[PDB]
Amino acid sequence: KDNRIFQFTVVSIIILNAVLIGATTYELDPLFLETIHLLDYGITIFFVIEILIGWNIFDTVIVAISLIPSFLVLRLLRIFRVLRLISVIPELKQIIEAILESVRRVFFVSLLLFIILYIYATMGAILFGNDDPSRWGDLGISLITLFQVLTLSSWETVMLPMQEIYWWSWVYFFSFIIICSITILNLVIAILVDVVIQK
Amino acid sequence: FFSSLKDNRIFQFTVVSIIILNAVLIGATTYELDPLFLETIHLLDYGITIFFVIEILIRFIGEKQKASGWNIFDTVIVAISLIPIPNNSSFLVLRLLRIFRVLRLISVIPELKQIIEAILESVRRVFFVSLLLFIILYIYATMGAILFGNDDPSRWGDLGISLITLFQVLTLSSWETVMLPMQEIYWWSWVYFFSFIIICSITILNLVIAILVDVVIQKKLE
Amino acid sequence: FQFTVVSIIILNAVLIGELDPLFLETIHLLDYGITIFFVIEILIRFIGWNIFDTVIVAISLIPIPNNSSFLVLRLLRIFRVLRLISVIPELKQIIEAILESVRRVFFVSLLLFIILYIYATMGAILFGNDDPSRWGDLGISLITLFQVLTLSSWETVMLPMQEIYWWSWVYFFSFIIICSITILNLVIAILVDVVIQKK
Amino acid sequence: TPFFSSLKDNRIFQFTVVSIIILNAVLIGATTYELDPLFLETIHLLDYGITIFFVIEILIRFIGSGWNIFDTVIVAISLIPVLRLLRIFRVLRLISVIPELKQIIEAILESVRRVFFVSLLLFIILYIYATMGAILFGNDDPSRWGDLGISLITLFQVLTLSSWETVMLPMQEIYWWSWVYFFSFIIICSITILNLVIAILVDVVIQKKL
Ligand SMILES: CCCCCCCCCO[C@@H]1O[C@H](CO)[C@@H](O)[C@H](O)[C@H]1O
Ligand SMILES: CCCCCCCCCO[C@@H]1O[C@H](CO)[C@@H](O)[C@H](O)[C@H]1O
Ligand SMILES: CCCCCCCCCO[C@@H]1O[C@H](CO)[C@@H](O)[C@H](O)[C@H]1O
Ligand SMILES: CCCCCCCCCO[C@@H]1O[C@H](CO)[C@@H](O)[C@H](O)[C@H]1O
Ligand SMILES: [Ca+2]
Ligand SMILES: [Ca+2]
Repeated sequence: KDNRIFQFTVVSIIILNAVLIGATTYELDPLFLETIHLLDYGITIFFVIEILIGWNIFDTVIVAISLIPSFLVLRLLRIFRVLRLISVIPELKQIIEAILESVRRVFFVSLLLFIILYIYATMGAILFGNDDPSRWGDLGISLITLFQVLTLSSWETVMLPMQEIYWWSWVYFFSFIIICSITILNLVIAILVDVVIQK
Repeated sequence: FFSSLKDNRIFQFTVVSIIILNAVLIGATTYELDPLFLETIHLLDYGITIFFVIEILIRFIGEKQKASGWNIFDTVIVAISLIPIPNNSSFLVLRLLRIFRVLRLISVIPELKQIIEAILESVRRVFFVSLLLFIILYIYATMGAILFGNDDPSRWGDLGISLITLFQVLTLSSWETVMLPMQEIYWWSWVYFFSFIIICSITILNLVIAILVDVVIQKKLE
Repeated sequence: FQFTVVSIIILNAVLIGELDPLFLETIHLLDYGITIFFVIEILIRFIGWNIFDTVIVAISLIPIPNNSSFLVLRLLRIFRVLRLISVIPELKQIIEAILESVRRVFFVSLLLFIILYIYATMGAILFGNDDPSRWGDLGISLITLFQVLTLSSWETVMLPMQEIYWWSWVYFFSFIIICSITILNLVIAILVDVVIQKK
Repeated sequence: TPFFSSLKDNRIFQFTVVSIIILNAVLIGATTYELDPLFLETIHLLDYGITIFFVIEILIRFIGSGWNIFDTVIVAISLIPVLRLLRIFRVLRLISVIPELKQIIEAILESVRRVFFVSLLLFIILYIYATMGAILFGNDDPSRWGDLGISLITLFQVLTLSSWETVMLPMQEIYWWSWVYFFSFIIICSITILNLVIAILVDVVIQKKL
């Protein structure tokens, strides 16, 4: 089953058949397409067998849906047909299991992030509530905003408008940024440690 | 009966969920939702904090000598999250209680306290590197408020906005809009901005490495 | 003691933006003398990287279009600047390190791809008709989600869909969260293969 | 004469001395019209008292290496009343106060060799690219691809992921394959950088633990 090459030109086929669809085809060497689809099929076959004889549940649910040759049912089929890539390249499996063990830790630290944001978004909706309501109006948007500021995406747009109405403006944001910036750091480290010990 | 349930992953997940939903659903932003469902979620949440008050009066009757920074944290977070009970409340002290109500999450999950102790530890390093960043910012924000001051006082008018500007640049946020105007005057503009970014980058980097090795010494390899 | 040479090559590579009366030209002809002792040094060795030092040093050996062509002028400048790797050896290291990372990176990229296909679909279906400029087809759904993936001013992508569709954030936020965790794993995967050599 | 060679080393006297440098560093001086005149005046006086104190310290420990040179040259400059760049030097006596900034600056200077090298590599990538796009998008959008200078500056902005769609998108609607140019560029840079971070890490643990 394995072999690196094969699997690479197989990633190649799966992908190219996942990305053809379909508006970008108003013209092109249709024997080329015949062959890409044929091959694509030959693959759903390849593992549809190896299966014969936890991740096998997934393997066969996938391969089964990828077996089938509507507007949404179509797009789903596109999605599972591309999922069979995982069955194929078996390092992707070990990797997915790695993520999954990252999930507990990430879920905790994430709860922390939620605490931090809720605080800053309450203090924020209360502070910036009526001066710029599009971001601090209610608590939900307050959080969506603080979440933009967390990821440092054009955050000066949120802050400066408040900085010319309230001198202490940066203290709010920088502290916020800095505090979030710190705990992510411990998330990372924690996973590292948990990834090493677990060995 | 009670000493047992605080250790269940499914209970902690549903409870955490209820706490969050209870702290986020509010208040005229739901001026239309299944009032039956919110009624249920609130009634529950309060039920939960009842369940904590119980658990802790227990751990208390327990210490054979009735006399853990937690104990204080915990019973204050809970006493405060208990009786007061706010909602869509106009100003202004309850608005803030909502915050301790959500702080209960730490009471509901051990690894939260452990993670927090871990962070408080990372604070020494983060603070000294924060001094070094201050120095760098001050050097660049001064060269800057001197060089760029009469050209764009929007961002280099005084020392203060020069620093805010460079903090905006440190995080790489739309920094092309801070520099790119200086480039169409002073051709050296690039040297200034790039050097400051590279330097801040190197220092933040060495910080991360610092902390990483501190934790790493504090466990494995050996 | 190398530095100087880096200086001549680098300099004579970024020099067109009205100075150095004719010292510009000393740097010219002199930056040309550099290649020749590699055209020679390379001969001096006999009885892998040489397929690179040879092709580069050699394409650096070719002269240059007068008041003419300009076609292959620029390609030539690229090779002339590529000699830097031939002379600096620590760069040959760096690059062997990079190419050692290329495999684990290839796999985790396949994975980020699957996430981007699922979200570019989920998302083209949801937002396809409210912002075809970002969501019209797969193509820009993938460019767009990739801009989000790099957190580059991504609140411009999401905030429109947040006026129309209350849940927008669940879509975008999970998209980011998922991506983050997976990228995270990779680093810690790589930053363990390398220490593996050490023990 | 132990008083000094034994006072630069008090946690609390330190944080005091930083608070004061910093203050008499952030205050100076877009605002002194109203604020307790006696108070800012005081702040300058004791700030100066501080540097006088450091001068006495050195002499005193002297009487009984890079950091004595940087410490001597800085406390030396700080003693003075092209030159607006005076006040800058003084802020640097913080590093003379706080052993920790000394240790951290030392470790950063260890970072430099590898960083210079990787920056070479990234210079080479940015060059190949800014050249390729200097040709490709020069006649379509030239306030950022019109010459090597702006192609390199512009590719640096892309490289820090800052507002990058604004560079790439307007080329995307002229050329279908741009995504390939920008996306591959970014992936490359990323890979090389990740190899920097790690290399520096390895470096550091190889400075002790095996
Ligand atoms: C990891 C931390 C994640 C925190 C992000 C939570 C954001 C919650 C935003 O709520 C939303 O607020 C909108 C503004 O009114 C409402 O329109 C919408 O109905 C509501 O769902
Ligand atoms: C890495 C740490 C860097 C922290 C940088 C802090 C800089 C704070 C800028 O000061 C502020 O400048 C404004 C400009 O007008 C004033 O309005 C305001 O009163 C003043 O507080
Ligand atoms: C980390 C993996 C992410 C990779 C992202 C894949 C990019 C797919 C974009 O497709 C492009 O869409 C354009 C929009 O129409 C077309 O013009 C163009 O022909 C087509 O090539
Ligand atoms: C990782 C290293 C990559 C950094 C690349 C540096 C780009 C050099 C740009 O030069 C600038 O070009 C402008 C355009 O003409 C001139 O106006 C200006 O005078 C000149 O300084
Ligand atoms: Ca960014
Ligand atoms: Ca040892």
